[PDB]
This record gives sequence, structure tokens and C-alpha cells, in this order.
Amino acid sequence: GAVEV
Amino acid sequence: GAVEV
Amino acid sequence: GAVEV
Amino acid sequence: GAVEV
Amino acid sequence: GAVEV
Amino acid sequence: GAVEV
Amino acid sequence: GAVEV
Amino acid sequence: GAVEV
Amino acid sequence: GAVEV
Amino acid sequence: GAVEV
Amino acid sequence: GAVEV
Amino acid sequence: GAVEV
Amino acid sequence: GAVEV
Amino acid sequence: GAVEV
Amino acid sequence: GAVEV
Amino acid sequence: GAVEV
Amino acid sequence: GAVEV
Amino acid sequence: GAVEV
Amino acid sequence: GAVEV
Amino acid sequence: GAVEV
Amino acid sequence: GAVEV
Amino acid sequence: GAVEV
Amino acid sequence: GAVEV
Amino acid sequence: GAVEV
Amino acid sequence: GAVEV
Amino acid sequence: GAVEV
Amino acid sequence: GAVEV
Amino acid sequence: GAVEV
Amino acid sequence: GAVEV
Amino acid sequence: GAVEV
Amino acid sequence: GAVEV
Amino acid sequence: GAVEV
Amino acid sequence: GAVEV
Amino acid sequence: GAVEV
Amino acid sequence: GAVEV
Amino acid sequence: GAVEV
Amino acid sequence: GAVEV
Amino acid sequence: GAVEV
Amino acid sequence: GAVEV
Amino acid sequence: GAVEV
Amino acid sequence: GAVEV
Amino acid sequence: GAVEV
Amino acid sequence: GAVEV
Amino acid sequence: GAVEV
Amino acid sequence: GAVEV
Ligand SMILES: *C(=O)c1ccc(-c2ccc(-c3ccc(C(*)=O)cc3)s2)cc1
Ligand SMILES: *C(=O)c1ccc(-c2ccc(-c3ccc(C(*)=O)cc3)s2)cc1
Ligand SMILES: *C(=O)c1ccc(-c2ccc(-c3ccc(C(*)=O)cc3)s2)cc1
Ligand SMILES: *C(=O)c1ccc(-c2ccc(-c3ccc(C(*)=O)cc3)s2)cc1
Ligand SMILES: *C(=O)c1ccc(-c2ccc(-c3ccc(C(*)=O)cc3)s2)cc1
Ligand SMILES: *C(=O)c1ccc(-c2ccc(-c3ccc(C(*)=O)cc3)s2)cc1
Ligand SMILES: *C(=O)c1ccc(-c2ccc(-c3ccc(C(*)=O)cc3)s2)cc1
Ligand SMILES: *C(=O)c1ccc(-c2ccc(-c3ccc(C(*)=O)cc3)s2)cc1
Ligand SMILES: *C(=O)c1ccc(-c2ccc(-c3ccc(C(*)=O)cc3)s2)cc1
Ligand SMILES: *C(=O)c1ccc(-c2ccc(-c3ccc(C(*)=O)cc3)s2)cc1
Ligand SMILES: *C(=O)c1ccc(-c2ccc(-c3ccc(C(*)=O)cc3)s2)cc1
Ligand SMILES: *C(=O)c1ccc(-c2ccc(-c3ccc(C(*)=O)cc3)s2)cc1
Ligand SMILES: *C(=O)c1ccc(-c2ccc(-c3ccc(C(*)=O)cc3)s2)cc1
Ligand SMILES: *C(=O)c1ccc(-c2ccc(-c3ccc(C(*)=O)cc3)s2)cc1
Ligand SMILES: *C(=O)c1ccc(-c2ccc(-c3ccc(C(*)=O)cc3)s2)cc1
Ligand SMILES: *C(=O)c1ccc(-c2ccc(-c3ccc(C(*)=O)cc3)s2)cc1
Ligand SMILES: *C(=O)c1ccc(-c2ccc(-c3ccc(C(*)=O)cc3)s2)cc1
Ligand SMILES: *C(=O)c1ccc(-c2ccc(-c3ccc(C(*)=O)cc3)s2)cc1
Ligand SMILES: *C(=O)c1ccc(-c2ccc(-c3ccc(C(*)=O)cc3)s2)cc1
Ligand SMILES: *C(=O)c1ccc(-c2ccc(-c3ccc(C(*)=O)cc3)s2)cc1
Ligand SMILES: *C(=O)c1ccc(-c2ccc(-c3ccc(C(*)=O)cc3)s2)cc1
Ligand SMILES: *C(=O)c1ccc(-c2ccc(-c3ccc(C(*)=O)cc3)s2)cc1
Ligand SMILES: *C(=O)c1ccc(-c2ccc(-c3ccc(C(*)=O)cc3)s2)cc1
Ligand SMILES: *C(=O)c1ccc(-c2ccc(-c3ccc(C(*)=O)cc3)s2)cc1
Ligand SMILES: *C(=O)c1ccc(-c2ccc(-c3ccc(C(*)=O)cc3)s2)cc1
Ligand SMILES: *C(=O)c1ccc(-c2ccc(-c3ccc(C(*)=O)cc3)s2)cc1
Ligand SMILES: *C(=O)c1ccc(-c2ccc(-c3ccc(C(*)=O)cc3)s2)cc1
Ligand SMILES: *C(=O)c1ccc(-c2ccc(-c3ccc(C(*)=O)cc3)s2)cc1
Ligand SMILES: *C(=O)c1ccc(-c2ccc(-c3ccc(C(*)=O)cc3)s2)cc1
Ligand SMILES: *C(=O)c1ccc(-c2ccc(-c3ccc(C(*)=O)cc3)s2)cc1
Repeated sequence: GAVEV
Repeated sequence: GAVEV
Repeated sequence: GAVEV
Repeated sequence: GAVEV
Repeated sequence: GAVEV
Repeated sequence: GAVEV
Repeated sequence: GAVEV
Repeated sequence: GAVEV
Repeated sequence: GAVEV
Repeated sequence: GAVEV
Repeated sequence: GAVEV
Repeated sequence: GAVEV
Repeated sequence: GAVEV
Repeated sequence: GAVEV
Repeated sequence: GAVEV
Repeated sequence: GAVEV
Repeated sequence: GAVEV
Repeated sequence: GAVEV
Repeated sequence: GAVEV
Repeated sequence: GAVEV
Repeated sequence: GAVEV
Repeated sequence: GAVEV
Repeated sequence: GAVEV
Repeated sequence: GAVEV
Repeated sequence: GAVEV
Repeated sequence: GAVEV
Repeated sequence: GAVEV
Repeated sequence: GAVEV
Repeated sequence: GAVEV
Repeated sequence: GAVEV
Repeated sequence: GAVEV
Repeated sequence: GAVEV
Repeated sequence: GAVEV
Repeated sequence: GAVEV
Repeated sequence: GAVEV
Repeated sequence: GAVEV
Repeated sequence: GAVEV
Repeated sequence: GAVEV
Repeated sequence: GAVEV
Repeated sequence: GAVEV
Repeated sequence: GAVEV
Repeated sequence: GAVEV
Repeated sequence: GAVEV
Repeated sequence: GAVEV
Repeated sequence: GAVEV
């Protein structure tokens, strides 16, 4: 996945 | 998935 | 999926 | 799906 | 689906 | 689908 | 899917 | 999927 | 998937 | 996957 | 995977 | 979805 | 959906 | 839907 | 989804 | 258990 | 269990 | 357990 | 497991 | 496990 | 394990 | 345990 | 383990 | 997803 | 344990 | 282990 | 995902 | 233990 | 081990 | 993922 | 232990 | 071991 | 991942 | 121990 | 995965 | 070992 | 994998 | 990963 | 011990 | 994975 | 061993 | 793997 | 993996 | 692997 | 792995 912050 | 914050 | 916040 | 908040 | 809040 | 609470 | 809480 | 809380 | 909190 | 907190 | 905090 | 056993 | 066993 | 066993 | 055993 | 929604 | 909605 | 939503 | 007051 | 007041 | 006030 | 959401 | 006030 | 045992 | 979200 | 105020 | 035992 | 998110 | 105020 | 025992 | 996120 | 204020 | 025993 | 993130 | 910050 | 203010 | 904090 | 015993 | 991240 | 900061 | 202010 | 902090 | 900073 | 701090 | 700074 890809967590973006 | 992709969590966006 | 995609959770948006 | 897509949860929006 | 799509939950909106 | 869609479900709240 | 989509689920809140 | 998508799940919040 | 995607999950917050 | 993707998970925050 | 991906995990924050 | 939302399972509460 | 929403299962409450 | 909403199952309450 | 969201399992609360 | 004892589920109170 | 004992489900109170 | 004892789930209070 | 069972609910009370 | 069971819920109280 | 069980919930109280 | 004792889950309070 | 169980939750209190 | 989000398991709360 | 005693999970408070 | 159990949560308090 | 997010397991809270 | 005693998890407070 | 258990959480306090 | 994110295990909180 | 006593995990406060 | 346990957390305080 | 991220284990917090 | 006593983990505060 | 890929965490971005 | 336990955390304080 | 990928994990922050 | 990141173990915090 | 007493881990503060 | 790949953590970016 | 335990952490203080 | 990959881990920061 | 590869941590970049 | 890869770990910073 | 490879940490880059
Ligand atoms: C060999 O067995 C093998 C198996 C899996 C892989 C993967 C490379 C990237 C993967 C991945 C990317 C992004 C996400 C989230 O969006 C999840 C997994 S798996 C390589 C070699
Ligand atoms: C080899 O067996 C293999 C299997 C799976 C993969 C994946 C690469 C990216 C994946 C992914 C991306 C994004 C999301 C969320 O949106 C979930 C999974 S799986 C690579 C190699
Ligand atoms: C190889 O076996 C394989 C299987 C699945 C995948 C996926 C790439 C992205 C996926 C995904 C994206 C977004 C969402 C939510 O909207 C859910 C799943 S699965 C790659 C390779
Ligand atoms: C390979 O087997 C495979 C299977 C499924 C997928 C998916 C990519 C995105 C998906 C998805 C997106 C959005 C939602 C909610 O709206 C649910 C699922 S599944 C990729 C590869
Ligand atoms: C491959 O097998 C595969 C199967 C399903 C999918 C999906 C992509 C998005 C989906 C979806 C979107 C929105 C909702 C709610 O409105 C429910 C499902 S399923 C991709 C690939
Ligand atoms: C060994 O042969 C083998 C079997 C399974 C896998 C996986 C590839 C991608 C995986 C994955 C990544 C991210 C997520 C996020 O939820 C879920 C699954 S497992 C590799 C090698
Ligand atoms: C094996 O290949 C396999 C079997 C099942 C799955 C699932 C991914 C998400 C699932 C799910 C989503 C939502 C709910 C109600 O929340 C229940 C199950 S099953 C992946 C791979
Ligand atoms: C195997 O390939 C497989 C079997 C089932 C699934 C499911 C994903 C989500 C499911 C679901 C959603 C919502 C509800 C009522 O909430 C019940 C089940 S089943 C994925 C893959
Ligand atoms: C296998 O491919 C498979 C079988 C069933 C499913 C389901 C996804 C959501 C389902 C569902 C939604 C809502 C309700 C009443 O809430 C009951 C079931 S079944 C996915 C994949
Ligand atoms: C084996 O190859 C295999 C079997 C299952 C899986 C799953 C990845 C995510 C799953 C899932 C997502 C969401 C929910 C309700 O949250 C339940 C299960 S199962 C990967 C690989
Ligand atoms: C069909 O196999 C089937 C479905 C459910 C069950 C259950 C065994 C124990 C259950 C339960 C225990 C405790 C509580 C809360 O106090 C709620 C449900 S359901 C057996 C067989
Ligand atoms: C058809 O197989 C079938 C469907 C449900 C069941 C159940 C076994 C135990 C159940 C249950 C236990 C405890 C509580 C709450 O106190 C609620 C349901 S249902 C068996 C067979
Ligand atoms: C079908 O095999 C089946 C499904 C569930 C169960 C359960 C065994 C113990 C359960 C339970 C224990 C404690 C609490 C909270 O106090 C809630 C559920 S469910 C057995 C068999
Ligand atoms: C089906 O095998 C099955 C599913 C769950 C269980 C459980 C054993 C202990 C459980 C439990 C203990 C404590 C708490 C919180 O106080 C919640 C659940 S569930 C047995 C068999
Ligand atoms: C073996 O090859 C194998 C089996 C399972 C897996 C999984 C990677 C991520 C999984 C998962 C993601 C999300 C959720 C609900 O959060 C549950 C499970 S299973 C990888 C490799
Ligand atoms: C099915 O084997 C199964 C699933 C869970 C369990 C559990 C044993 C102890 C559990 C537990 C202990 C303490 C707390 C918090 O106070 C929460 C859960 S679950 C046994 C068997
Ligand atoms: C053996 O080859 C094997 C078995 C499982 C795995 C997994 C890598 C990541 C997994 C996972 C990701 C996310 C979640 C919910 O967060 C649960 C499990 S399993 C790798 C290699
Ligand atoms: C199934 O084997 C199974 C799953 C979990 C367990 C547990 C034993 C002790 C547990 C626990 C102790 C303390 C705390 C926090 O106070 C939380 C969980 S879970 C046994 C068997
Ligand atoms: C043996 O060859 C083997 C077995 C498992 C593994 C894993 C590497 C990362 C794993 C994992 C990642 C993320 C999560 C949820 O965070 C859980 C497990 S398992 C490598 C080699
Ligand atoms: C299944 O074997 C299983 C899983 C976990 C355990 C645990 C033994 C002690 C645990 C624990 C001690 C202290 C704290 C924080 O105060 C948290 C967890 S879990 C036994 C058996
Ligand atoms: C033996 O050959 C062997 C077994 C396991 C491993 C692992 C390397 C990294 C692992 C891992 C990464 C991430 C997480 C969740 O962070 C859990 C485990 S296992 C190497 C060699
Ligand atoms: C399954 O064998 C298992 C897993 C964990 C344990 C633990 C023994 C002591 C633990 C612990 C002590 C102190 C603190 C912080 O105060 C946190 C965890 S876990 C036993 C058995
Ligand atoms: C040989 O067995 C083997 C197995 C897996 C790999 C991987 C190279 C990159 C991987 C990966 C990239 C990105 C992500 C997240 O997006 C997850 C896994 S696995 C090499 C050699
Ligand atoms: C024996 O040949 C052997 C067994 C395990 C290993 C490992 C090298 C790195 C490992 C690891 C990396 C990351 C994490 C979560 O950070 C956990 C374990 S195990 C080498 C040689
Ligand atoms: C399973 O054998 C197992 C895992 C961990 C332990 C522990 C013994 C002492 C522990 C501990 C002491 C002090 C502190 C910080 O104050 C944190 C952890 S863990 C026993 C058995
Ligand atoms: C020989 O057994 C072997 C097995 C694995 C590898 C890998 C080289 C790079 C890997 C990797 C790259 C990036 C990521 C994250 O995105 C995860 C794993 S595994 C070499 C030789
Ligand atoms: C000895 O024969 C043996 C068995 C396993 C391995 C591994 C190669 C790459 C590994 C690894 C690197 C980085 C990460 C990050 O999470 C996880 C696993 S273990 C070498 C030699
Ligand atoms: C011989 O047994 C052996 C096993 C593993 C290796 C590896 C060379 C590079 C590796 C690696 C690169 C990058 C990453 C992160 O992205 C993780 C592992 S493993 C050499 C020889
Ligand atoms: C002896 O025969 C033996 C068994 C395992 C290994 C390993 C080769 C590469 C390893 C490794 C490097 C870096 C990382 C980062 O997380 C994980 C595993 S262990 C050598 C010799
Ligand atoms: C003989 O047993 C043996 C085993 C492992 C190796 C390795 C050479 C380079 C390795 C490595 C490179 C880079 C990374 C991170 O990206 C991790 C491991 S292992 C040589 C000889």
C-alpha cells in the first residue's frame, strides 16, 4: 500500500 | 490501498 | 480501497 | 470502497 | 460503496 | 457495500 | 467495501 | 477494503 | 486494504 | 496494506 | 506493507 | 463489514 | 454488512 | 444487511 | 473490515 | 459478548 | 451475546 | 468481551 | 456474556 | 464478559 | 473482561 | 477484553 | 482486563 | 482490517 | 486488555 | 491489565 | 491491519 | 495491557 | 500493567 | 501491521 | 504494559 | 509497569 | 510492523 | 514497560 | 509498501 | 518500570 | 515492509 | 520492524 | 523499562 | 519497502 | 527504571 | 525491511 | 529496504 | 534491513 | 538494506 502524510 | 491525510 | 481525511 | 471524512 | 461524512 | 456504526 | 466505526 | 476507527 | 485508527 | 495509528 | 505510528 | 461478536 | 452476534 | 444473531 | 470480539 | 450499539 | 441496539 | 460502540 | 442495566 | 451500567 | 461505568 | 469505541 | 470510568 | 479483541 | 479507541 | 479514568 | 488485543 | 488509542 | 489518568 | 498487545 | 498512542 | 499522568 | 507489547 | 508513543 | 512524509 | 508526568 | 515511529 | 516491549 | 517515543 | 522523509 | 518529567 | 524511529 | 533522509 | 534512530 | 543521509 501507500500511506501519505 | 491508500490512506490519505 | 481509499480512506480520505 | 471509499470512506470520505 | 461510498460512506460520506 | 456501505455500513455505518 | 466501506465501513465507519 | 476501507475502514475508519 | 485501508484502515485508519 | 495501509494502516495509520 | 505500510504502517504509520 | 462490521462484526461485533 | 453489520453482524452483531 | 443488518444481522442480529 | 471492523471486528470487535 | 455484550454489544451495546 | 446480548445485543441492545 | 464487552463492546460498547 | 449478558447485558445489565 | 458482560456489560454493566 | 467486562465494561463498567 | 473491554472495547469502548 | 476490564474498563472502568 | 481493524480487529479489537 | 482494555482497549479504548 | 485494565484501564481507569 | 490494526490489531488491538 | 491497557491500550488507549 | 494498567493505565491511569 | 500495527499490533498493540 | 501500558500503551498510550 | 503502568502509565500515570 | 509496529508491535507495542 | 510503559510505552507512550 | 511506501510511507511518504 | 513505569512512566510518570 | 515500511513502518514509521 | 519496531518492537516496543 | 519506560519508553517514550 | 521504502520510507521517505 | 522509570521515566519522570 | 524499513523502519524509522 | 531503503530509508531515505 | 534498514533502521534509523 | 541501505540507509541514505
Ligand atoms: C517474490 O516473491 C516477491 C513477492 C512480492 C514482491 C512485492 C513487491 C512490491 C510489493 C507491494 C508494493 C506495494 C504495496 C502497497 O501498495 C504492497 C506490496 S510486493 C516482490 C517479490
Ligand atoms: C508477487 O507475488 C506479488 C504479489 C503482489 C504484489 C503487489 C504489488 C502492489 C500491491 C498493492 C498495491 C496497492 C494496494 C492498495 O491499494 C494493495 C496492494 S500488491 C506484488 C508482487
Ligand atoms: C498479484 O497477485 C497481485 C494481486 C493484487 C494486487 C493489487 C494491487 C492494488 C490492489 C488494490 C488497490 C486498491 C484497493 C482499494 O481501493 C484495493 C486493492 S490489489 C497486485 C498484485
Ligand atoms: C489481482 O488479482 C487483483 C485483484 C483485485 C485488485 C483491485 C484493485 C483495486 C480494488 C478495489 C478498489 C476500490 C474498492 C472500493 O471502492 C474496492 C476494491 S481491487 C487488483 C488486482
Ligand atoms: C479483479 O478481480 C478485481 C475485482 C474487483 C475490483 C474492484 C474495483 C473497485 C471495486 C468497488 C468499488 C466501489 C464499491 C462501492 O461503491 C465497491 C467495489 S471492486 C477490481 C479488480
Ligand atoms: C513467498 O513465496 C511469499 C508469499 C506471499 C507474499 C506476499 C507478497 C505481498 C504481500 C502483501 C503485502 C502487503 C499487504 C498489505 O496489506 C498484504 C500482503 S504478501 C510474498 C512471498
Ligand atoms: C485469499 O486469497 C483471500 C481471502 C479473503 C480475502 C479478504 C480480503 C478482505 C476481506 C473482507 C473484507 C470486508 C469484510 C466485511 O468487512 C469481510 C472480509 S476477505 C483476501 C484474500
Ligand atoms: C476469496 O476470494 C474472497 C472471499 C470473500 C471476500 C470478501 C470481501 C468482503 C466481503 C464482505 C463484505 C461485506 C459484508 C457485510 O459486510 C460481508 C462480507 S467478503 C473476498 C475474497
Ligand atoms: C466470493 O467471491 C465472494 C462472496 C461473497 C462476497 C460478499 C461481499 C459482500 C457481501 C454482503 C454484503 C452485505 C450483506 C448484508 O449485508 C451480506 C453480504 S457478500 C464477496 C466475495
Ligand atoms: C494468503 O495468500 C492470503 C490470505 C488472506 C490475505 C488477506 C489480506 C487482507 C485481508 C482482509 C482485509 C480486510 C478484512 C476486513 O477487514 C479482512 C481480511 S485477508 C492475504 C493473503
Ligand atoms: C455456527 O457455527 C456457529 C456460529 C457461532 C457460534 C458461537 C460460539 C460462541 C459464540 C459467542 C460467544 C460469546 C458471545 C458474547 O458473549 C457471543 C457469541 S457464537 C458457534 C457456531
Ligand atoms: C447454523 O449453523 C448455525 C447458526 C448459528 C449457530 C450459533 C451457535 C451459537 C450462537 C450464539 C451464541 C451466543 C450468542 C450470544 O449470547 C448468540 C449466538 S449462534 C449455530 C448453528
Ligand atoms: C464457531 O466456531 C465459533 C465462533 C465463535 C466462538 C467464540 C468463542 C469465544 C467467543 C467470545 C469470548 C469472549 C467474548 C467477550 O467477552 C466474546 C466472544 S466467541 C466459538 C465458535
Ligand atoms: C473459534 O475458535 C473461537 C473464537 C474466539 C475464541 C475466543 C477465546 C477468548 C476470547 C476473548 C477473551 C477475552 C476477551 C476480552 O476480555 C475477548 C475475547 S475469544 C475462541 C474460539
Ligand atoms: C503467506 O504467504 C501470507 C499470508 C498472509 C499474508 C497477509 C498480508 C496482509 C494480511 C492482512 C491484511 C489486512 C488485514 C485486515 O487488516 C488482515 C490481514 S494477510 C501474507 C502472506
Ligand atoms: C481461538 O483460539 C482463540 C482466540 C483468542 C483467545 C484469547 C485468549 C486470551 C485473550 C485475551 C486476553 C486478555 C485480553 C485483555 O484483557 C484480551 C484478550 S483472547 C483464545 C482462543
Ligand atoms: C512467510 O513466507 C510469510 C508469511 C507472512 C508474511 C506477512 C508479511 C506481512 C503480513 C501482514 C501484513 C499486515 C497485516 C494486517 O496488518 C497482517 C499481516 S504477513 C510474510 C512472509
Ligand atoms: C490464542 O492462543 C490466544 C491468543 C491470545 C492469548 C493471550 C494471552 C495473554 C493475553 C494478554 C495479556 C495481557 C494483556 C494486557 O493487559 C493483553 C492480552 S492474550 C492467549 C491465547
Ligand atoms: C521466513 O522465511 C519469514 C517469515 C516471515 C517473514 C516476515 C517479514 C515481515 C513480516 C510482517 C510484516 C508486517 C506485519 C504487520 O506488520 C506482520 C509481519 S513477516 C519473513 C521471513
Ligand atoms: C498466546 O500465546 C499468548 C499471547 C500472548 C501472551 C501474553 C503473556 C503476557 C502478555 C502481556 C504482559 C504484559 C503486558 C503489559 O502490561 C501486555 C501483555 S501477553 C500469552 C500467550
Ligand atoms: C530465517 O531465515 C528468517 C526468519 C525471519 C526473518 C525476518 C526478517 C524481517 C522480519 C520482519 C519484518 C517486519 C515485521 C513487522 O515488522 C516482522 C518481521 S522477519 C528473517 C530470516
Ligand atoms: C507468549 O509467550 C508470551 C508473550 C509475552 C509474554 C510477556 C511476559 C512479560 C511481558 C511484559 C512485561 C513488562 C512489560 C512492561 O511493563 C510489558 C510486557 S510480556 C509472555 C508470554
Ligand atoms: C526472493 O525471495 C525475494 C523476495 C522478495 C523480494 C522483494 C523485493 C521488493 C519487495 C517489496 C517492495 C515494496 C513493497 C512495498 O511497496 C513491499 C515489498 S519484496 C525480493 C527477493
Ligand atoms: C538465521 O539464519 C537468521 C535468522 C534471522 C535473521 C534475521 C535478520 C533480520 C531479522 C529481522 C529484521 C527486521 C525485523 C522487524 O524488524 C525483525 C527481524 S531476522 C538472520 C539470520
Ligand atoms: C516470553 O517469554 C516473554 C517475553 C518477555 C518477557 C519479559 C520479562 C521482563 C520484561 C520487561 C521488563 C522491564 C521492562 C521495562 O520496565 C520491560 C519489559 S519482558 C518474559 C517472557
Ligand atoms: C535470497 O534469498 C534473497 C532474498 C531476498 C532478497 C531481497 C533483495 C531486496 C529485497 C527487498 C527490497 C525492497 C523492499 C521494500 O520495498 C523489501 C525487500 S529482498 C535478496 C536475496
Ligand atoms: C540463510 O540461509 C538465510 C535465510 C534467510 C535470509 C534473509 C534474506 C533477506 C532477509 C530480510 C531482509 C530484510 C527484511 C526487512 O524487513 C526482511 C528480511 S532474511 C538470509 C539467509
Ligand atoms: C545468501 O543467502 C544471501 C541472502 C540474501 C542476500 C541479500 C542481498 C541484498 C538483500 C536486501 C536488499 C535490500 C533490502 C531492502 O530493500 C532488503 C534485503 S538480501 C544476499 C545473499
Ligand atoms: C548461515 O548460513 C546464514 C544464514 C542466514 C544469513 C543471512 C543473510 C542475510 C541476512 C539479513 C541481512 C539483512 C537483513 C535486514 O533486515 C536481514 C537479514 S541473514 C547468513 C548466513
Ligand atoms: C554466505 O552465506 C553469504 C550470505 C549472505 C551474503 C550477503 C551479501 C550482501 C548481503 C546484503 C546486502 C544488502 C542488504 C540491504 O540492502 C542486505 C544484505 S547479504 C553473503 C554471503
